[PDB]
Amino acid sequence: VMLPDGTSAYTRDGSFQVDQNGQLVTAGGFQVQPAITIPANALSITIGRDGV
Amino acid sequence: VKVAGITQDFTDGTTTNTGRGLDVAISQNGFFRLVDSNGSVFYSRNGQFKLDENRNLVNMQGMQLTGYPATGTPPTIQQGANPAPITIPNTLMAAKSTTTASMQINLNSTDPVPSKTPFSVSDADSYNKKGTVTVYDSQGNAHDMNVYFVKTKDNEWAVYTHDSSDPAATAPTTASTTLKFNENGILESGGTVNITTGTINGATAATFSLSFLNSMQQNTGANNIVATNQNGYKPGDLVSYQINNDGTVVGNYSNEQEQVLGQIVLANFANNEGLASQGDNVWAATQASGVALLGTAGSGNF
Amino acid sequence: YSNEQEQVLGQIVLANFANNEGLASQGDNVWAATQASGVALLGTAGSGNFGKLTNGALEASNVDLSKELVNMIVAQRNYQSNAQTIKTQDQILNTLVNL
Amino acid sequence: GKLTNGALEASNVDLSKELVNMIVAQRNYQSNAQTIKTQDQILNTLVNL
Amino acid sequence: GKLTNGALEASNVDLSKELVNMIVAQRNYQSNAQTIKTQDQILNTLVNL
Amino acid sequence: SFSQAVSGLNAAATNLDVIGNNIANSATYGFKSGTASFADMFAGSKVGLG
Amino acid sequence: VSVTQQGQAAPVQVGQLNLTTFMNDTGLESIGENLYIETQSSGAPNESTPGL
Repeated sequence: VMLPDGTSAYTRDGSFQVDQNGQLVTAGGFQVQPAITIPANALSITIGRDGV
Repeated sequence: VKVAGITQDFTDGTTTNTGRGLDVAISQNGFFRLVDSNGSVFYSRNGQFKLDENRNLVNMQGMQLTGYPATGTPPTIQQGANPAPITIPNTLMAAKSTTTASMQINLNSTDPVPSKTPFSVSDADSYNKKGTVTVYDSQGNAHDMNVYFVKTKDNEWAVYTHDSSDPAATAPTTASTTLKFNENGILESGGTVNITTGTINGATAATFSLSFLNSMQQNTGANNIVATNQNGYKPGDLVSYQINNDGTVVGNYSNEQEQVLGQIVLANFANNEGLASQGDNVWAATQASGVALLGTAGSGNF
Repeated sequence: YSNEQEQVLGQIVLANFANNEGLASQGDNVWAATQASGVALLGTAGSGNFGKLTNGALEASNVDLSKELVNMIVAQRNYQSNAQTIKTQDQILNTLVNL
Repeated sequence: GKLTNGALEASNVDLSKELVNMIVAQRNYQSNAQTIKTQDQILNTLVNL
Repeated sequence: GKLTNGALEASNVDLSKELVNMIVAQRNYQSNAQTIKTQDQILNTLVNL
Repeated sequence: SFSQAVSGLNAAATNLDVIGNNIANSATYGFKSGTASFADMFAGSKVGLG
Repeated sequence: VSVTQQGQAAPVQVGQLNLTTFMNDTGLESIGENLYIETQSSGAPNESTPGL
């Protein structure tokens, strides 16, 4: 997770949301380091055993 | 431990066949758009809709429903207009004069020329076919326009104009329209005719263009009219209103005329669980929710 | 009449409201117009917004016991479920009292 | 109206209409009894907490 | 009123009316007993200190 | 925290009263069936109030 | 506030019931009987209709 100051933290609890701009962020306003951008007009999000 | 903010699951519920006419449900993501008296805009998912003393689509608590306004003559939906309150007026519509009348007539190539050379309006054999066309004026009067087919020679038809609703109408004798078909009976040209009725009750006569397009004289045994259309309607009265699957509100009248009074707009947020609940089951847009991102109920993932 | 004569003593009026669900119930099977219900807007049964009548006939109660009994079971369970929330709210407070 | 000696009026009743209405009446009478039973249980849980 | 020879009159007591009235009466009594039960515990807590 | 539980009972009691009215009012020729409708309340945020 | 009367067929608008809002509600001085009186810490009230 990319902290607001600029460094990187690590978390274990996974419960994510979406910001107003479409980035996948955790509860609290912190974004994910790979910066997965969920596009608009989306029906559903699917995640397999891998990270895809 | 600190409470890190609650969240709401926005999975779709189960639809129930309540009945009624003023109740709708959304099978996927989408929120109805609501406004208060103060002008602020709220979003909700309540299907319960009712009218009020002002004949407006209002929720059960008293918030007006907003949607695409219907404007024009004839009124039509606009997808480039700002959201506006949806209203079913009780005002009666006025008559609209017929302007474009088109018919399709199938003629017989094996039809011999009628024996009587001079045209007659009081004898059926004088004309090959008779064609009654109802035309409405700007007052509502019905003009019983009669069109007569007469075949004079090979691959040639004489079309005349006659009106029955006018007691002062003059019996036609001369040729008003000449129709020539192709080698195979396909219509080529001369199918557009300007026909004007006669004034009655001090109302101006109805001027319209008569079309015989898509007509063939190939042998079909007997003359048969397969189509007849016009664009005039007498004044009507409000009877019933129905909501279709597209969100449009259509009111039925006496003359079976459909009048579109608007369609329901659906707003989809770029991110759910960012809406702040306000009193009853409505939500107000804020940060962590994005723009309204409006759209129609048909496509656009709504 | 006894002499092959027909007389008319009037016609029954019908009432349509611009907005239903505003007719406040008044004791017996009658309704009273008020706000959010529109004007009386009297009319005639002939044509328009008013339907046709039928001599020597009556309408049912539009109430079906099949749809009401099943809702009674659902409504009862929701009440008992709420009665569990208040009961567990007393015990959770009772533990905090003695402590 | 005119009379008729040696004639008498019937009871102007229909056995078929009354028999079928009997079945409907009984079910309605049992249906309300369910409301009483429901009201009994719904109040029993509250008094006993 | 007029009399009648060879007849008797019932008790004009309807079982259905009385039986349902017993159900509501019983629940009224139990509700009253709760106040005594509440009044006992509220007083028991105070004396125990 | 009885405010939410108390408000829940009133809704269910009202819902059962209307249902009891409809079943009792059967066979009444000039009668229209009724139905209740609820609506949640939110005073502030993050918590419900019944 | 409106009153439903017997022979008018419509409610009569008796009057308007506004309310006053302060910008320092915690600064009000409290007296008995659930009454607050305006003080110096609390600002001058500005009466308004509900919803505005």
